[PDB]
Amino acid sequence: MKFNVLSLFAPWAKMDERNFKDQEKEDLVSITAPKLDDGAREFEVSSNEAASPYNAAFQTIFGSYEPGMKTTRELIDTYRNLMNNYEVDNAVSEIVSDAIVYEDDTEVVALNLDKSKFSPKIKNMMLDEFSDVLNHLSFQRKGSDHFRRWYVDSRIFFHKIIDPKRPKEGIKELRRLDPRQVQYVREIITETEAGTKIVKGYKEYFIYDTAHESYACDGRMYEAGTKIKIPKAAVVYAHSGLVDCCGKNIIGYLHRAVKPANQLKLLEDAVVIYRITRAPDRRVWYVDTGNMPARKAAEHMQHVMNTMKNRVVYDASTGKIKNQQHNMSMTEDYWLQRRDGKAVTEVDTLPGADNTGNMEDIRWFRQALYMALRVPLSRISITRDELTFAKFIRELQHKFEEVFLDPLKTNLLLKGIITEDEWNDEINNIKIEFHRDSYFAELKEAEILERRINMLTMAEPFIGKYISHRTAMKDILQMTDEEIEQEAKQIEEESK
Amino acid sequence: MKFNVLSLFAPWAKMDERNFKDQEKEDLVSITAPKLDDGAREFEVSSNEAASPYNAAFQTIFGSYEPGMKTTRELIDTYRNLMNNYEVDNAVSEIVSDAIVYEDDTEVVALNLDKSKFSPKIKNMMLDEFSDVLNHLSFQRKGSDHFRRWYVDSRIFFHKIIDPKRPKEGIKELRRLDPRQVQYVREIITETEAGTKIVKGYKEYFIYDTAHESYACDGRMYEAGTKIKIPKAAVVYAHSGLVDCCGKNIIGYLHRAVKPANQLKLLEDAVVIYRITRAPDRRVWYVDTGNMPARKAAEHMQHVMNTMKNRVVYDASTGKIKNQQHNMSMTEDYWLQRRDGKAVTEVDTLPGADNTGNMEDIRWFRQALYMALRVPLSRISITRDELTFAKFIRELQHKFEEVFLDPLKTNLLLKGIITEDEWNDEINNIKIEFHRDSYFAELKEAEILERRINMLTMAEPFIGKYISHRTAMKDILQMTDEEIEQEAKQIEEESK
Amino acid sequence: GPAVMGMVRRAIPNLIAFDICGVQPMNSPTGQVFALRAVYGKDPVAAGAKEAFHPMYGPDAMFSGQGAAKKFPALAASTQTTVGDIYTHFFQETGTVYLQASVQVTIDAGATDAAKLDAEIKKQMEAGALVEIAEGMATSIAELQEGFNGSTDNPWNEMGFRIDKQVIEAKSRQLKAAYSIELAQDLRAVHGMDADAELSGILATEIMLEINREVVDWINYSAQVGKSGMTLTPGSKAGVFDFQDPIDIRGARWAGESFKALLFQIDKEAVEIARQTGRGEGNFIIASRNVVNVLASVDTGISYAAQGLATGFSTDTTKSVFAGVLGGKYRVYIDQYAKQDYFTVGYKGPNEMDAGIYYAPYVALTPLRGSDPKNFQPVMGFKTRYGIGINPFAESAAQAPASRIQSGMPSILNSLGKNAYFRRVYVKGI
Amino acid sequence: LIAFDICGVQPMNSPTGQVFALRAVYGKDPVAAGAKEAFHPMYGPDAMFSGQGAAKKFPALAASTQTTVGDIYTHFFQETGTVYLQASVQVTIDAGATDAAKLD
Amino acid sequence: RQTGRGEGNFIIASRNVVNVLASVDTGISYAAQGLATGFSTDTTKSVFAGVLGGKYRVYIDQYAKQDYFTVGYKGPNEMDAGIYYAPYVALTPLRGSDPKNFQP
Repeated sequence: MKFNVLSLFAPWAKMDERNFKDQEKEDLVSITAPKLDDGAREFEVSSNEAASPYNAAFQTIFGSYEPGMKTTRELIDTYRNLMNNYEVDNAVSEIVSDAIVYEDDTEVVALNLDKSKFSPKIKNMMLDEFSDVLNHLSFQRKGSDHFRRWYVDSRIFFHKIIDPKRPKEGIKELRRLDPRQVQYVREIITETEAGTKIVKGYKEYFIYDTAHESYACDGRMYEAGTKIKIPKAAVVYAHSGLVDCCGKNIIGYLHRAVKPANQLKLLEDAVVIYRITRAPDRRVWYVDTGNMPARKAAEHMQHVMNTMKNRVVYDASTGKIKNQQHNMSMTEDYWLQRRDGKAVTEVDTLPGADNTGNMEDIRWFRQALYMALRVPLSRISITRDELTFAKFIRELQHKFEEVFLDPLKTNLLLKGIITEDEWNDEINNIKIEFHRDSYFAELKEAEILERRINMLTMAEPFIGKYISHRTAMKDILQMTDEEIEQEAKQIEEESK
Repeated sequence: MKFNVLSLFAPWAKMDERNFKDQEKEDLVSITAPKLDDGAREFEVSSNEAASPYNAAFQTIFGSYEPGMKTTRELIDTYRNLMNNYEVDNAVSEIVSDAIVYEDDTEVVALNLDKSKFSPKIKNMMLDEFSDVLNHLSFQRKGSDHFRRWYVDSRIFFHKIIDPKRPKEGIKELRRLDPRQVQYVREIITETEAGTKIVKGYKEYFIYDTAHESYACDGRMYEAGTKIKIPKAAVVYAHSGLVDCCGKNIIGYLHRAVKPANQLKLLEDAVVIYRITRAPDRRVWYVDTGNMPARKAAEHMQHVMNTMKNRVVYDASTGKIKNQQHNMSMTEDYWLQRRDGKAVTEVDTLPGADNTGNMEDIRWFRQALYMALRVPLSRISITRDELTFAKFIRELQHKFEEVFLDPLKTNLLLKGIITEDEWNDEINNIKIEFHRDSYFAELKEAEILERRINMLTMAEPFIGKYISHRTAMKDILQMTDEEIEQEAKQIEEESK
Repeated sequence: GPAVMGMVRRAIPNLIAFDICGVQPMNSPTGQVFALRAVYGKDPVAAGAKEAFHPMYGPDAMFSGQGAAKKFPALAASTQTTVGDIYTHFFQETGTVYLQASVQVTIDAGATDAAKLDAEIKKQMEAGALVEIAEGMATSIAELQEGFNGSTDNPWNEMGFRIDKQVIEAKSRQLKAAYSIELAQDLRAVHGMDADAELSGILATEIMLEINREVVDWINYSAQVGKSGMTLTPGSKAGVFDFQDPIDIRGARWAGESFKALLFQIDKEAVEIARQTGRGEGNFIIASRNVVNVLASVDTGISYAAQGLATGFSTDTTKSVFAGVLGGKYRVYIDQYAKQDYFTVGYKGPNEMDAGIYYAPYVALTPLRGSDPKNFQPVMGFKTRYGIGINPFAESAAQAPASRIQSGMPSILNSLGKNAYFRRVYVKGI
Repeated sequence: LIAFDICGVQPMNSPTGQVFALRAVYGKDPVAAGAKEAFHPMYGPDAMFSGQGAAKKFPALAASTQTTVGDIYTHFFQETGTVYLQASVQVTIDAGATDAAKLD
Repeated sequence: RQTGRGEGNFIIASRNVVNVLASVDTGISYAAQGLATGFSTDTTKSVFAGVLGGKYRVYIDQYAKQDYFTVGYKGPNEMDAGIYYAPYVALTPLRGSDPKNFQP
């Protein structure tokens, strides 16, 4: 903090400053490329930075926005445009539904501290903090929406808060950030003999700068306004590790579906107009009226035009033909008189909305799209796709999960329950578990057991000859030895 | 000759100096071709020392580095563009996932040690270092992305860290260097009567370089910059054993799919274009604007199209036709005035976007791509094809795994735990075990076990005449001698 | 594409940044710095007021002492001394000195300027005619200070201080490209250039280069000239160091022993700077590439003699401008655009306000974009605003400024050839 | 031989190919007499170009001219180029100088 | 100074010049000559003698007409050489015969 810029966030500035300095103290050196794996955009500064105050930060953002994040904003809008269509949004629904399970008289995503920690008291404090994060987010009711947005736009962000009067117990409700308004960066705070490979704490800050002065969509009357620079510690966020061929221009899984999503939309509309067009009758009259000014010829053109025009429509509200009473003639008798000596005046017909399909390409493309949306092919027992999606989902959950781990350590550390060093050693495993659909879980387990029973049954006649029962339990029923003893002991009790 | 780079490389240079010293006394001489099967590019020398203060080295490096990494870039950027396509991404995903899987409450890739050590303590140190390497790579959370890059970009590499003042404790996490940023070299440091076979140790050092000055896609203002010579000891790396017809032109696994992927998507577009172009109705109004100067003749043309033109459009947001009330006409009625009874004018309709397919080539090509990408046939138990695929997966993993051995031997050497000879004597076999999906493993184990049981059942009548029990156990159940004795003893106990 | 052979362009030279000057990041234009000047004589702000502390002047050794009771006769041209008395003189350098007369002699009646009088007095001092002296006040006098026992006119000498200040203002600089569409399109078709971005680079570059070049020039502009005064060899050429003239090299021949002569003078100049600023020995040198080539080829450590290739410090101006550290003591930068051949030395402390020369950026490299609808051709450019300044006391000659307020910006009157923090050396004969 | 150790190659795929070059230029006209190359290695930058140069004119020094203390006059040496100098002293410069070598 | 890309990095010199370089220390020392034992001057085996001071690549101009040396700079970019050799066609053999008497 050279200047107390946006003192509103001073507590976060303190956290980032602390971390920055600790990183500088540590020998996080001798690294060729900036030590950035994924996430927010890179930028370089001079030795001893020479790039402050925040006005310098604005130079970074311009260079990183004008040719950079502006594209990112287009991608965000694109994901919405994608989701706005059907045969898209439902894939998302399926994913969200599988990602977060909601069931009656049971739990919701929960922290599970079943691995070593200092004490049960500490564990209980952690469990309470987790619960408050969910309470802050009303996750048990709105978790689907939080996740959905994360998945769809490939990124979720929430502004954290410190009192600050009594900052010790400062974390209160989190606030989702408006999409497209904020850019995140990591600056390389170092320089040497052409190509520094030494330590930088990388800033890890971000800037908000939108305005309703220029609309992506009308009806909006609020935005970020000017360039506001806030410390990384201030927020909670996550995204998928999906980027373009270069840079840090983050995309979502659904990006893959953009191509076919529009190919399908395009084909659907093309098909519609192909068939709608020319459905009515169609005819062009050619009248042999020469040697007249338009001011005279027009009378002859109207003579024909107001006599041969079947001035009716099809009532699509009620299936009737306007003024057509009785309902239909057995013929439509038309007439024309010719003025020249040759049969030139006539009326041509145009070919009509016939049906040439073979409507199969659209089907192929729809199938390709549905698949593109990251869905099982089982949709329009247990199989590989379902197992595959269970894996896709646990990864989505695993990544999403930071949404809880972040505010969890933040408030735990802020109060002082645990320390930063302890957090880093403890996780490892501070895992948060998501509920699994009990219906399907039971079915999966039942099939596994059925197979195990069948194999045991097959082995049965040879147990006293070749396969010990202990072995059968170990390999056929896939039991541990402790489990085997437990079952033997419980049986002895049942027998009594 | 001399050390002339940033001091951060000094400990790696020292390692290189020792390795080279070993090359100087090396008796692996009198060899015709450079002693290398793949990877690094060969260079000649100006002397028997091939002295160069890390700068002069670049005279010949440049020669062979142009286009150099740029063709590596063409391949990799292509591979990314390939991967970005739906039904490519999936091939990659499945392959990568099978190579690296994650499971609940268990382990991830792990070092498996079964060879003699001076003490279990040493075995433990190796296993503990292996764990830190995984922690460094954050393998347990991001391992599949590192692999994906290796598989897809054909190569992966990381920068190793040394303190350097207290190098023994300077071991820190690896910085994945971005793909396309390196190329490896080797020098012929000796000569005879035109083309020697003697002491060409070659060093095998490598160059890092990031020419971000080329089109700066999405605001690529910064990257590492101009090429530097690296001590080699400092880099963890791997690549596939896949090359072009000659040199060191290393390609990715995905290389085979480049062709069909591009022609496929091009054809998918050809199909869409065929059916969008001409989708609406189509017709040319011919207007007789004779007996007029061109400057005014155009007004007649404008008048006629203004009253004749089908200024009607389809709304793709809502499936309606703009401003065409009432809802559906009975006919499209048009009148043209001819200048006499002479058919100069006309209405010429054109061919529409007919349902020509028969969309069969796309099916062909899609299937070809699925196979080009090394996707098993059942995608879009143990069988010959599932097994072949499984063989492929472990083979990939057993190449990739070098990524955990290189930093392992490095750390063990730094800590004074193992010597270089000891490491080379141990492997042989210090192999790394990967986990498998237990769902499938369980099914595969039941397979064959079912057969063995059925075989015993059938064999049974001859157990007292032709087949001993030991024989049944070793030849039908495929048990080892030890396994048989153990099963016999367990049964005797179980008897009571 | 008739075998295009690639293309060339010039490289961009590097900069010495602000490594040797203040950086004062600003969050507002027009900042200010103030200072305290310990002063005595009962009126902190007055003509003739005397400062209690100053790097170039001795203290008034008899201020709290005997001078409290009596005035001392001043030395002046043509006067004659009286043996045993004590005369006072304030020298142009070395300040207040009290000299007891060992003899009854006159001092240069033909003297005019104070410089001539000071010179003769110095000779009389060397001669043993005039000797430095101080003493406290007879206690019998002190006893009645403040009018005791009917006495009068016996106040104690008093001290205090005067706080005053200086301010700065930011000047700015801007450039545009004013380029065309057609050219940019052709360039896209020739080299794949954006032809706006390249221009952006050029403009931003030029601005940064100008600023850094300006700082260096201000260093040269305000620096005092060395090999002068207290650092002068009397048989020398006044401000210039040669190799072709034995006076500057103590008769040296044999480069292994001759080149070291320059290092010796550099230390002398760096030390004098400390004498001028009161902060510390100079810690940085910027010099012509020819000077550095000499420095990098001589063993700068202490040894019998030694010469070799110029490998001691980077000498290029193509990778960097920073050559390295001289003796492990001074930061060596290369004046890649030196007009002749020379070298400036100076001192910059850990305290950003301790530098002599200050750079204080407020606005920098703001890009601007648009197009003129009359032909729709693009316009692009960049703007910077910062301001620079100088240390209060940089002149050092004066104990204090007029009117208790001054511009902190450099000007001829304020600092040309005056800055205590830096000294110039001309170099010839390499 | 060392025939190619220090030369570029850039092999052609036709005889008599062509090479391009880009020169940064300042002073409102990319191609003009007097135009200056922005990064020419032999000449310093025009330190006033973006600053006072657009504020006021700086007459050049010339043989026989005389300065006024406090003003600023410019020039461009054949070597090192562009310079602006303040008149710390009222001086005249060699009325007999002609060629730049003498004036410089 | 004249290229702005890099300082000379290669020396080309007569046999006598290299004999001198080979017989003088290059580091910073009190004095040094001795025998011409470094930077091999035997043009039989090479052209390249050694790296002068660990900084410049020293080659031998075995055909110098009188006695001279020259220095220069080659960058890590074929363009930054100044001089370029562009082998559009190179070392291409001709083979045939004159059928009148069939000599090859």
